[PDB]
Amino acid sequence: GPLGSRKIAQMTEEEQFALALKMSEQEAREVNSQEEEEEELLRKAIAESLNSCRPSDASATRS
Repeated sequence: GPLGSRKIAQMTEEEQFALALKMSEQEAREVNSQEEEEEELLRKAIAESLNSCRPSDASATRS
């Protein structure tokens, strides 16, 4: 193969089962932590939104 690498030998029955378990673990680890953080930010965003009150100046003059 490439770089003269040796081809991969056939996998045993036990190895195949091991791969199945490994794939399952990878699927769980594929979970993005940002999802949990995003949810927390959303909850905080709501409170900030209520405290984001910023009425336009009556004079129309910028601070």
